Parts: sequence; structure tokens; C-alpha cells
Amino acid sequence: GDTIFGKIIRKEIPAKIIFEDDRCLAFHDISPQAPTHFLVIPKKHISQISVAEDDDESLLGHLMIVGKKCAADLGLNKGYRMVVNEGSDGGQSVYHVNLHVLGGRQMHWPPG
Amino acid sequence: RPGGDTIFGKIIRKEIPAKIIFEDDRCLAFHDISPQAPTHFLVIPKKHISQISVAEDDDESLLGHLMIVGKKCAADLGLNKGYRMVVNEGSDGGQSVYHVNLHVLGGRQMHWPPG
Ligand SMILES: Nc1ncnc2c1ncn2[C@@H]1O[C@H](COP(=O)(O)NCCc2c[nH]c3ccccc23)[C@@H](O)[C@H]1O
Ligand SMILES: [Cl-]
Repeated sequence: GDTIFGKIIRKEIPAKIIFEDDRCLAFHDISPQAPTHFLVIPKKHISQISVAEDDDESLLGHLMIVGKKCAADLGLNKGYRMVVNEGSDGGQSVYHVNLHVLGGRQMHWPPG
Repeated sequence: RPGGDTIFGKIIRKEIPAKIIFEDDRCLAFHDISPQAPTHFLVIPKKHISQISVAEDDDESLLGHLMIVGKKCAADLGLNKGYRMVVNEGSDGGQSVYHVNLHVLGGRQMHWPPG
């Protein structure tokens, strides 16, 4: 079913958009866990990484390339952490695939 | 040398031991020596890329392949309740081996924030 991230893609509710193309959208997370914390999501509604199809491989990599380019544009020259959550144990909060990018502070270990 | 001389390049060339889960022409999945969850493994490209910040545009398929392999390995390992994937960049990310590596962690509740 639809999620709040679908509404964001459709521009029905506001978000602070960082980057957009024909197949993905990057925007700041509304509940930031670091001084910079944004999401990169595909426009295709893949609900979770566990159901991603083989044909989605380059799209998923595109999310990471967009994410790293956005991180550089946002000044994260000391580094950052990328996260994808799956399911209950993964703490996934929205059932639309989303790549978190967090930086601007030391990220710790374990990663949750 | 194919893979470079980080410890992950050594693992790729079978020069240092690893507990391998899956291997193909593009990548390798193997268990982390310092697990942070009951299941904790890594998926790495066989092509040496030092860190995500220097990945090239044409690396998209390879990077996505790491995630597809990661999720397939997670299912094969019975992580039916979910898992977390992590890629660390640089000092603030906590990167400690400069060869791109995707962590897959599961078998317990992961917490927020992710470090
Ligand atoms: N022979 C070997 N066989 C198998 N695994 C090995 C290994 N040799 C090292 N490994 C693992 O390779 C991973 C590298 O992951 P990152 O570069 O993302 N650093 C994250 C940790 C961190 C190190 N310092 C930090 C500081 C802050 C946050 C996180 C960290 C670690 O989990 C190691 O256990
Ligand atoms: Cl999530």
C-alpha cells in the first residue's frame, strides 16, 4: 500500500528536497539522527530490500551514487554512514525502500 | 594485484582465511570477525574500490549487486525477522578497511539511531 514517502514523491506533502531525477528522490529526514541525515528513495515502490528484484540492481546502486554525491554537496568531507533497514529487527520505519545517509558527527559502533 | 592489498583483497585471493557465504565473479560475502549482532556478515566487490565516496558512475550495477546478494544471503541465513545494511565512509562513518564493504546485521532487534 501507499506510504508517506509516496506522498512525498507525488509532492502532496512537503519535504526539504535535496535532489531529484526521473527515478529517485533525495530529501532531509524529518527526524534527523545526525547533523546531516537525509534519505534517497526510488520512485518505483519497492516496499523493502528483501523483495527487490534482480532487475533493480542498477537502480539500487543509483541510490548509493546519488547518496554519495549529495553527501559531498552537503559538505560531509569527514565521512558518513549509509543505512538500509529491513523489517522489524532492522527497525524499518516506512515500507518504501529508503537509503539513509548520516553525517556531521562521529557515527558509533555497533550501528544500533 | 586483483583486489588490492587490504585484508579484503587478501581474502578475495584466498591468501587469508574467511568463512565464506557466497561468491561470484563480482563479489564475495563472508562473516565478520568481530560480529555486532548474532549474524553479521560483509558483502564486498571483487573490484577494489577504496570507499563509496570514490565510486564511479559505472559502478551502479556492482553496488546494487552487493545489496541484492546481501538480501539473498540474509534469507539463506534465516534472517526472517529482518536485518540492517550499513556502508561506512571515512572517519565519521567509522570506516576501518578501505575496500568498500556492505554490512548485514541481524538476529536481534537493531536500535535507532544506527550508531
Ligand atoms: N580478517 C577479517 N575477516 C572478517 N572480517 C574482518 C576482518 N578484518 C576486519 N574485518 C571486519 O571488517 C569490517 C570493516 O568495516 P568498516 O570499515 O565499515 N569499520 C567498522 C568497524 C569500526 C572500526 N572502527 C570504528 C570506529 C567507529 C565506528 C565503527 C568502527 C569490521 O566490522 C571488521 O570487524
Ligand atoms: Cl527505514
